[PDB]
Amino acid sequence: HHHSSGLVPAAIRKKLVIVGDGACGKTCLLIVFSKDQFPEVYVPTVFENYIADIEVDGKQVELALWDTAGQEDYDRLRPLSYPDTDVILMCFSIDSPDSLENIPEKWTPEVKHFCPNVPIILVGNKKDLRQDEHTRRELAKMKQEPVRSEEGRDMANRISAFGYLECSAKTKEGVREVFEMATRAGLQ
Ligand SMILES: Nc1nc2c(ncn2[C@@H]2O[C@H](COP(=O)(O)OP(=O)(O)NP(=O)(O)O)[C@@H](O)[C@H]2O)c(=O)[nH]1
Ligand SMILES: [Mg+2]
Repeated sequence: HHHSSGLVPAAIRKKLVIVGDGACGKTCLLIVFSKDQFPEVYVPTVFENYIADIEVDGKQVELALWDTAGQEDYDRLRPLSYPDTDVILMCFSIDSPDSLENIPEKWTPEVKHFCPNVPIILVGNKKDLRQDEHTRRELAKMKQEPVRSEEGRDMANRISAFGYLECSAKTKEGVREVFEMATRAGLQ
């Protein structure tokens, strides 16, 4: 199922799990949040084990960041990461409308199966690529275009996400806000 354009008109301890299609930017997102530095050379498939400290709404939170591999090859073992999750970051890439279509097709059924009633933040990654010339040209040859914010929002509504946010690990735009939202969701 490929995306069709234009159809949308004391410290508290919490476990966060990030999921989404391969290469949609999960690990870079965790790294930029944790280390404040975009990895421009080497990126591990999954980020090192990591507990981040974050203050949100006057509450001090420790966020364990559980990275997962997006590729189908890892489907059998990925559910090992789901028990006792407090919040899910469910990602797609704005430069890949097909990764958005995998939200309802793959990720939402998987997460809702293993993490029933755990809040989901839908996250559009790689926001910097929305108007990027190479991205537009590459997607145009497939009759597609970068994900529009309204398409992300519609999808977040469709899957009953706690919220929808866009970010760019590369530019840092909106990264802090993603994790602040996840923290708010994990707290309530
Ligand atoms: N332009 C741009 N590229 C990004 C951004 N975040 C990550 N990337 C790029 O996207 C590619 C994949 O990033 P990565 O974080 O490894 O993706 P992943 O979702 O962790 N992949 P996997 O599921 O296989 O572990 C890398 O080449 C990285 O440089 C971003 O915000 N903007
Ligand atoms: Mg990764």
